[PDB]
Amino acid sequence: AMMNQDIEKVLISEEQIQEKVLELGAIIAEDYKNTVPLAIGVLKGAMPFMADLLKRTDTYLEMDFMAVSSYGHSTVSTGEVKILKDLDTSVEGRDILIVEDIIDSGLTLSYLVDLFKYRKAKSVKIVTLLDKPTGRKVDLKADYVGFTVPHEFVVGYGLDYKEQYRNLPYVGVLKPSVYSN
Amino acid sequence: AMMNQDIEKVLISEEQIQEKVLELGAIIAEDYKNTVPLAIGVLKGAMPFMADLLKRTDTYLEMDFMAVSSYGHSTVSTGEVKILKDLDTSVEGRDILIVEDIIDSGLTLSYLVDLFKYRKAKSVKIVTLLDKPTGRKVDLKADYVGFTVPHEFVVGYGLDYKEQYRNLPYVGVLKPSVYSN
Amino acid sequence: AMMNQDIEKVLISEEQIQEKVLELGAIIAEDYKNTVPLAIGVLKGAMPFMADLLKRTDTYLEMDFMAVSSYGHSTVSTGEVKILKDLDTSVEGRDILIVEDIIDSGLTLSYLVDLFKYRKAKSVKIVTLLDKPTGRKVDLKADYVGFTVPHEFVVGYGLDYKEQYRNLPYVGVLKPSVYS
Amino acid sequence: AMMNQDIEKVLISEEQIQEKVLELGAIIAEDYKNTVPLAIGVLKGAMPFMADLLKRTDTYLEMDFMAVSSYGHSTVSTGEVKILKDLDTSVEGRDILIVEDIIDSGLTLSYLVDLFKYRKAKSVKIVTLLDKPTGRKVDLKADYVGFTVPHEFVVGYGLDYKEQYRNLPYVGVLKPSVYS
Repeated sequence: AMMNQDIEKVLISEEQIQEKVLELGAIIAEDYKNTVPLAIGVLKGAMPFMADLLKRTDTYLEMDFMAVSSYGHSTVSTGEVKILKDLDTSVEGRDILIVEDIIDSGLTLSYLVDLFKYRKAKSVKIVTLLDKPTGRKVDLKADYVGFTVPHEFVVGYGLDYKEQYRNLPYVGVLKPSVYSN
Repeated sequence: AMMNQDIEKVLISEEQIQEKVLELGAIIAEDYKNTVPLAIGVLKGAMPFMADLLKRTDTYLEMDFMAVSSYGHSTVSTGEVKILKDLDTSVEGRDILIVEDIIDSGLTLSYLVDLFKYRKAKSVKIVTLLDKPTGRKVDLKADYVGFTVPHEFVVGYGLDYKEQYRNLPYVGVLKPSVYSN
Repeated sequence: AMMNQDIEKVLISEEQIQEKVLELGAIIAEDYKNTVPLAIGVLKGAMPFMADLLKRTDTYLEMDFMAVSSYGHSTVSTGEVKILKDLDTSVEGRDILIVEDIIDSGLTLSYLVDLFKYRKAKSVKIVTLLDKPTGRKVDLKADYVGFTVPHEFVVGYGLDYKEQYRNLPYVGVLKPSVYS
Repeated sequence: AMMNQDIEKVLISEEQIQEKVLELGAIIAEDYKNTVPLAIGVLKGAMPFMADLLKRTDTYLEMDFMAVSSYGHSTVSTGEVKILKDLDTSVEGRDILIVEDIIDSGLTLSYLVDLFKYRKAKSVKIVTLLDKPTGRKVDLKADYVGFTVPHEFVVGYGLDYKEQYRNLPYVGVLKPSVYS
């Protein structure tokens, strides 16, 4: 109730998230019943969603994580990013499931998707909590989507504003007074 | 593919975890009243606990993550580990909170604690879900402890056996038959 | 105990190496006269050759380095490796010159070449000091080659055996008694 | 358009460097004859000096490298840096020799030195080609030094301006027109 002061609107409630997580986890568990997928999230934003989704995914799976950084101009036009932490294990022959917080332009995510394909993954799919198709600067459709949202000015449940608000249990929109700081 | 069938005992149930998470989160929010701490998790095991704990910690805070790997013999004796992913931001002058899944020998965690102190952190504290004090090979006491356990043969809620079972919503103990595989 | 006592014979002497780096540097300086290329070395073995080669290439260029680790089976069969140190700058649109100590199997090197192509490099070329065509496990030809050699268990000038001998100023054949 | 056009003066010729490098190699070879040291370079500037120095050090040794990034304020005030590539092996008990191109403020080098001590290195020593001891922002004395130099804006032999000039075989003073 302390950080809710700064939230103008609760876009996706905790109750909604946990309901959708249960639905998606069961779907994913059924689709991957015949393989042991490698579920990977990109730090930092996807961590809260990845924790909830996977522990409601009742099937055998492995986890891993990547960390990336922007190259600046090149990242905004092509999605190319600097690998700060590569996967612990090889991608070849694995069924990859990328767990993402939001897809807006989709440039960086497309860059990583096709990188894993270059590394000869058996398959690559995406489950994203939020989808903003309005902002696509490349053709990328997620295979599982939690909620479609109109804009990217969202915080909470992993999403930050200047590294804060990631620890909200829901997705919200900040009061404009926050952007003045 | 219900994973419960491999579990011999639910050591710490999901209900217990969420109960303890609410307790700790409120204690931590009060203790870090007058600062913006940097909450740090070491991949991979602390990810589910860090997600739950921080979203029940009603205060301003920043998140970050580290990745480390064993050097072999040296890691088992001194706790020295290879840094694969360093913190995104500097440690100097920050109040560091390390979120851990379990403390057993405590060597690697003690190595990281005194590394942050070498990097001139203002303070360094530890919250761990599980504590196995009978395994200490070094003097190290966590400042926040979820539960005390007798041994380290546990899986679930981030903890793995051969990279599996991290996605259980609870902490359990495997049937011996799975050790035979 | 000295390192030369472990060398059976010299394959390429220091003098011959410096003659070759002088030749290669002049060619590279000519081919890259109208661009600022990104000369990339993969640690650790390419470091001695990359140092000597580039200070004999009288032209504007920039350096960078990558560090990688093996994934085990995938690395030995497809060349896929774990990136520990990615380039400090974006590959898009750059003329990449990979500086290599030796091309034997060529798997990992080919993986990195087509990785830079996936990252939309303007061009990707390789200069290697040594070339063992007999070792290939993938089709890969260097653009600049110092020496083509038959199979010998060589060390020196960046090439190691168990992390030692990299600091020899020449390339020598290791005594079989060392690597039984 | 050639690089020497941008050089106002040659501060340390290639001949001078190699004579001193030869001299440093023999001292280090003697001092470390009874141990296998871990020679560490921090990318990228130390690479040309490290290559020449180590191939003039006739003794058994291993090489490794570290890659670091600046954190901004903390780096220029305490030397704390972001580890991108850590060492490939444990520091505990090793005799560490850090090969450096130049020590000016010494902040980051001092941070890494005491990091290796915290990691229980048996010994940590430094060999630098150049030393500006008047630029120190921390008490740091190099164990081996090539040339002691006043305050100049130098490039070459690993030292860059905006990632260029690293491949000069000599150390030169950059024309003021260039960097302005």
